[PDB]
Amino acid sequence: YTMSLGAENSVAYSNNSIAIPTNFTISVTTEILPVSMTKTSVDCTMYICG
Amino acid sequence: FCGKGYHLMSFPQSAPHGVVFLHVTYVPAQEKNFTTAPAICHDGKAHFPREGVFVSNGTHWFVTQRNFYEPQIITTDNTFVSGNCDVVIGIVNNTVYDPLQPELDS
Amino acid sequence: DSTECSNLLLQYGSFCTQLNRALTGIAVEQDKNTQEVFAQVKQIYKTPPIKDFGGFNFSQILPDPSKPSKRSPIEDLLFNKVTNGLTVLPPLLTDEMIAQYTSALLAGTITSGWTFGAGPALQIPFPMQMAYRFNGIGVTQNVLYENQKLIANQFNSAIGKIQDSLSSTP
Ligand SMILES: *[C@@H]1O[C@H](CO)[C@@H](O[C@@H]2O[C@H](CO)[C@@H](O)[C@H](O)[C@H]2NC(C)=O)[C@H](O)[C@H]1NC(C)=O
Ligand SMILES: *[C@@H]1O[C@H](CO)[C@@H](O[C@@H]2O[C@H](CO)[C@@H](O)[C@H](O)[C@H]2NC(C)=O)[C@H](O)[C@H]1NC(C)=O
Ligand SMILES: *[C@@H]1O[C@H](CO)[C@@H](O[C@@H]2O[C@H](CO)[C@@H](O)[C@H](O)[C@H]2NC(C)=O)[C@H](O)[C@H]1NC(C)=O
Ligand SMILES: *[C@@H]1O[C@H](CO)[C@@H](O[C@@H]2O[C@H](CO)[C@@H](O)[C@H](O)[C@H]2NC(C)=O)[C@H](O)[C@H]1NC(C)=O
Ligand SMILES: *[C@@H]1O[C@H](CO)[C@@H](O[C@@H]2O[C@H](CO)[C@@H](O)[C@H](O)[C@H]2NC(C)=O)[C@H](O)[C@H]1NC(C)=O
Ligand SMILES: *[C@@H]1O[C@H](CO)[C@@H](O)[C@H](O)[C@H]1NC(C)=O
Repeated sequence: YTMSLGAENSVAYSNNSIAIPTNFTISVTTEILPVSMTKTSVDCTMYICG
Repeated sequence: FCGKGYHLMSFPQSAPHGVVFLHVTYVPAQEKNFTTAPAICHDGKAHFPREGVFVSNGTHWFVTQRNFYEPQIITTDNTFVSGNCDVVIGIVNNTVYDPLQPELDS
Repeated sequence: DSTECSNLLLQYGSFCTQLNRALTGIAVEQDKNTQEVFAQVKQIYKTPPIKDFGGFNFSQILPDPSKPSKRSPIEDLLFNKVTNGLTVLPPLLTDEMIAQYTSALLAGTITSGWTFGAGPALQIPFPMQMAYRFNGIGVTQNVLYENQKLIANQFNSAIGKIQDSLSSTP
């Protein structure tokens, strides 16, 4: 299929109307970030020649 | 930068070769329509909100903080005066209460 | 197509697999970059049919209905001004979908300010939103309201100068 970007949401804009929140949600989200790699050392003489 | 929504705090957690941030954020919800105006015209003077916004539920005007609905009476303590009513486009007529008025009235 | 060359090439091992894997990683990385930059909203916002923004003109940045590509005049000018075993993979997001994402971002930031980026899109009049931005930089709301026509004229003039400068600089 041809992918859909998102659901259409026409915001009801007018020159004298505002939307004010009456409630709230405390949302906890995860962010995973790599920090380090495995420290690998290669003996060049031993690798090439044994 | 620190999660989706208005960032409140974050907690670090160790991970194998990595870090996991638990971002605690504030998300607005259950929004409601209100009729808004840039300024309030009273006694030939224009009143603007000091930190909030003027909202109307249909018949009465209040001032509330922008991120949460908490309607309060429009007074001189939460508004400031700058100029007359002839310049601001969309200014509406409403009374502005004075807290000092009952003190000398009594 | 030489069989003998491929037979001799097999003596060198998995070099070809390494090169193909690196190129595949680059190719998926480009799509990941495009997703990270442009696909930051999951709602496709649209502008109201009446363009009453308190004197502010956004015709040069909103999509043109007359154009089949549904691009803005600025975006159309930008697209006009940019000109043996090898294959070119097409990008996952086409130009019209990227333009649609930018249109959604423009509609969100015009009709809702910064509210759509932090949660549900909350409608606000554009002069009031501009006043909020003025308060963000430490200038009082009254200055914005009193000089609204001047600010709108300056903004329209600056947007036109941007289009002229892009059209006039190689
Ligand atoms: C604020 O008012 C607007 C306009 O009356 C509402 O927008 C309409 O909502 C209905 C209900 O789903 C939709 O069928 C219409 O298509 C909407 N109009 C537009 C132009 O989008 C809006 O829902 C109201 N907001 C709240 C929180 O009540
Ligand atoms: C704001 O939303 C919260 C949801 O987090 C509402 O809390 C719920 O209220 C109902 C009604 O009694 C309870 O049955 C739920 O158990 C409550 N949920 C939680 C997590 O406590 C809250 O009432 C809403 N407030 C307003 C004014 O709308
Ligand atoms: C807008 O809010 C005001 C403040 O609550 C409403 O005024 C109150 O209405 C109730 C119900 O009729 C009365 O019992 C109160 O005495 C009113 N308070 C004052 C100070 O007059 C007003 O009715 C609301 N308007 C709408 C359309 O909901
Ligand atoms: C808000 O109040 C002002 C001042 O009372 C109103 O302005 C008056 O409008 C009438 C009718 O056009 C004129 O005859 C007066 O000379 C005006 N007075 C001033 C001082 O300008 C204004 O019309 C009111 N607006 C609303 C919506 O009620
Ligand atoms: C917003 O700006 C656009 C472009 O600057 C205006 O469109 C121009 O309108 C005049 C008069 O109709 C034409 O002579 C120009 O050729 C138009 N320019 C283009 C690029 O088409 C538009 O009128 C302005 N105002 C509104 C309300 O959209
Ligand atoms: C909003 O637009 C209407 C016309 O559509 C106009 O009559 C009204 O005065 C405008 N209000 C503001 C605050 O700009």
